[PDB]
Amino acid sequence: GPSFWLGNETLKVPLALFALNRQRLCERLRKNPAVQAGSIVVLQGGEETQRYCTDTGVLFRQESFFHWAFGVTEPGCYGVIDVDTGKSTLFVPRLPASHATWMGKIHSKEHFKEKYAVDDVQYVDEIASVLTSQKPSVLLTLRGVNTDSGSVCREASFDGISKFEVNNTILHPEIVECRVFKTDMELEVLRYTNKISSEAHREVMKAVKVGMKEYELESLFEHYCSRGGMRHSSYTCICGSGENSAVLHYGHAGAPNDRTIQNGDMCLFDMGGEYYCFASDITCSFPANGKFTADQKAVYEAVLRSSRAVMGAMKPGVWWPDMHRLADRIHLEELAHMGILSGSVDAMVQAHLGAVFMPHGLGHFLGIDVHDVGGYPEGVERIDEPGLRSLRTARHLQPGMVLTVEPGIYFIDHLLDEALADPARASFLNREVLQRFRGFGGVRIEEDVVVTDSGIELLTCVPRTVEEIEACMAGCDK
Amino acid sequence: GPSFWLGNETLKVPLALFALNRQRLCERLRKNPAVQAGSIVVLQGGEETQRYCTDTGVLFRQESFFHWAFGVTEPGCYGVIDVDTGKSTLFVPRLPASHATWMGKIHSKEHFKEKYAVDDVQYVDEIASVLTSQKPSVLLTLRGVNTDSGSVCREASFDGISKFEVNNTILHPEIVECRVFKTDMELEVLRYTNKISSEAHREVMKAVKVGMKEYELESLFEHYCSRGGMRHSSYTCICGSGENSAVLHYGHAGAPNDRTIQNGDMCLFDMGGEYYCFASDITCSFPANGKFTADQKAVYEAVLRSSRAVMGAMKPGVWWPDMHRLADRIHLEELAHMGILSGSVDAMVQAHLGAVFMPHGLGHFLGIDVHDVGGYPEGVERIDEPGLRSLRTARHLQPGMVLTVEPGIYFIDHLLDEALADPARASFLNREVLQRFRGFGGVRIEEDVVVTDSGIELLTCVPRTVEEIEACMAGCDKAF
Ligand code: PRO
Ligand code: PRO
Ligand SMILES: [Cl-]
Ligand SMILES: [Mn+2]
Ligand SMILES: [Mn+2]
Ligand SMILES: [Mn+2]
Ligand SMILES: [Mn+2]
Ligand code: NA
Ligand code: NA
Ligand SMILES: [O-]
Ligand SMILES: [O-]
Repeated sequence: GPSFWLGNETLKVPLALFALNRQRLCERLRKNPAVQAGSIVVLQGGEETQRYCTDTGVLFRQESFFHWAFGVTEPGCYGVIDVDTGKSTLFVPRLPASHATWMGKIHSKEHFKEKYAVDDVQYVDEIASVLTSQKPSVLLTLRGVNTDSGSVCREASFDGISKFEVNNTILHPEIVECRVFKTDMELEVLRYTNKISSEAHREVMKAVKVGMKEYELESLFEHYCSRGGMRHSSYTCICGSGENSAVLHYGHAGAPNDRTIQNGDMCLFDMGGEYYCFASDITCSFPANGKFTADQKAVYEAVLRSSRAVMGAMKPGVWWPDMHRLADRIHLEELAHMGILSGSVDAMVQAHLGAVFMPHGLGHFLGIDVHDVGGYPEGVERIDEPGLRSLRTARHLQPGMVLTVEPGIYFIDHLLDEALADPARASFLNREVLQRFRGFGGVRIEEDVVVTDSGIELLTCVPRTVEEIEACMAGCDK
Repeated sequence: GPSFWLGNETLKVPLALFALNRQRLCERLRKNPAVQAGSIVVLQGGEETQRYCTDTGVLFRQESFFHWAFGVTEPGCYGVIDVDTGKSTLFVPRLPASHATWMGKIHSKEHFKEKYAVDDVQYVDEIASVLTSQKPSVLLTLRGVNTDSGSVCREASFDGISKFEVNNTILHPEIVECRVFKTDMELEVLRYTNKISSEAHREVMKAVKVGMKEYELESLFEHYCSRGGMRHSSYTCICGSGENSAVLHYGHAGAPNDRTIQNGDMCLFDMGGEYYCFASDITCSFPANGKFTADQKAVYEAVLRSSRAVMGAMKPGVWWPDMHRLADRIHLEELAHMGILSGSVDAMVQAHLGAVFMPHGLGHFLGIDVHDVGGYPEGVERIDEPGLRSLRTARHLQPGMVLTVEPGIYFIDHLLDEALADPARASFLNREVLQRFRGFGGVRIEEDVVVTDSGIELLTCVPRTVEEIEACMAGCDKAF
């Protein structure tokens, strides 16, 4: 069948990928006792937007659930799926003649049917008439809460929908659950996004020089990715140098990658391109001047140790919060070896000291969204403890899940000062040694992995050992 | 005073630029007989957004009026200006402690006061109390219609605003009129955006090779611009090759710069970086293989002729629609000299034949928005004729306006076929020559210019003659 392709060496993505997702969704819905015979899933695609009140167009990126189900890149569409038969219908805008002048060819409905390999295509203005003819029992629409943003998903609406029976509770948990488990076709796309993003990270490590602005490396990364067919990034590039490497989502408008990289700084670059709305998320940490100091090597190798320990322990049935605590324990052991900490590591763990150094979650589901859906389905509770409460899932691992593994150690003044004021934590901290690390920034090492039947598959391929990184930055051939 | 600067060779932009805009707005409002003593301008800044229901953040770019007045890059702010005194107060978010971990330093109010050179800084949740204490007569808020999008500007609102008298009609036309006329400080920024975008266009012409995808050149352009501190483009890059060069806003999600460039194609690349929310908009047209054919040279030089004629005629007092008609006439003359058209050019103009080949407006105001505000203030009407109806302004030129000059000639099948079906237009077209230009695409030559006291200043600096373009594509130093 047809494939999405941007030519050159970009990945050909079969539209069969989305057909399989529709089939999988129907199979889940058919097993749901609340689902009535003759139900139709109704999804509404994203629409074109502009900046504020201006006519400045924003490049359109499809809504993630709609993309998962249909792979459609055009704005203004709807898509429906008959649950009992799996039959798919795409609804496309009926365009005015002037579109031909300003926007491009006015494709026929048959063109879209062949392009997307759906069973039928109709115009958007006919959706009520078409659905009416199908005599559905109920329309299943999308409404639920995203557990990372707290936002409510926007349910489909069209002129005349009030004449139908509509259910907006059944679908969301079911389609979320399908998205949690990646098909082999989806994994192929995630291997490509990781390949290109990994290559771009390597080019960035080779290019970094003292005196550059952080945004120069954002620029280079996005150039490499967009040359590889990625018009979008998965999230705003985080290019933190020096003390900014301790700022977890650095790079947003309020802190816009505008610092000059100085000799002796650590760099923490968290960047990932997006291909056909599939994410990647990779973090590389390294010295700006290409040579780890003793202190930098010690912190860096501590995070390398926890990274490797977590990846090695991951397999079906492992509880993700246990991986987070494993990383905590390793960091505390290493910080104790360094002399930053003293005492019983068991006692440090009881006092939640790990969270002073890693305040974020160990890692998260990744897919069509970088912080992918389904981390906290009904029955899965957030753990109300430092560090763990920031975990984006408390689930047990199963084959087909895709996770980031991103331990880090940071020296964050307000967390350190808090710990130093607390007699339950202060006795573990050696102020005279810690002082040397004030302003160090931080290290994060982030890999993307897939859970397999017996372990994991690593998607990411960047230099990771101190020797590998220094060789890469020194411009060595291999 | 303080400046916005992204280091290296980027432009230092004094925050005095925005103080001058606030002063100009106050001066204009003080002269407005309907403005009450003790009025305060109240603007609401943009807020950060995410993709749909996800937590995927969208890089925040400030709302344009708020930017014009304050230059503030942070989301979630408000800004007020006392009309009678000119005193400015910025309201910033009161951030949670966790911001320090995830987002960065929690800057003090004094930090923002020094950064933006405003008179006072307060937290946003205190806006009702602060304004109550100042005892304003009226709050002047922003509401009006953008004449390019048809959208209504978002009026400021805050909890407790219902306790104040609010006027939402006075401000919009006045602040729009201030934006229409660029200060010398604003022109410095527009010169920088044009410099970097021009250089990026030159790099693209030097790099293009037959066999590339259009999006590879979009990628190169944005790389050059972002290396120069332009994190955003002014609009989505239009990289049309072959027949796609006849599609005016090609490059959007539905037609995403995904064609392979072929030998013999013309390229039409309309791209412009944005620096600190100031736009650029430049179009370069050239042969993909670096050598104009005779047919390509003829079409290209027709548009070069109208470009230069319009630039030569522009000065204060000139009616912009007259410039559009001048370009139409030149295109028709040259298409006749090429043998594509025959008969009386005067008759062709009466039949609106120019619009078949240039269906869009000659050019538009440019500023903080690429299609800048104020093209159609009250009393200025849109002309209901082919081509002219797409003009984004029907104003007379005055010093300080910034305009694009962007004539083009395209071979658009449904427009050509309409003309051939119309007895009033069909006889002018010579099908035996025209057939050769089906699928040609088109040529557009777009310069950014400033209206001066007596003429124009050209901002754009790219190769324009056939000889200059072929030299650029052959890798010649720009000085040559
Ligand atoms: O937001 C998160 O979960 C991870 C933590 C480090 C940056 N991204
Ligand atoms: O929208 C406009 O007015 C111009 C016409 C060509 C592309 N941009
Ligand atoms: Cl013809
Ligand atoms: Mn990351
Ligand atoms: Mn991540
Ligand atoms: Mn343009
Ligand atoms: Mn333009
Ligand atoms: Na293992
Ligand atoms: Na070239
Ligand atoms: O991350
Ligand atoms: O343009």
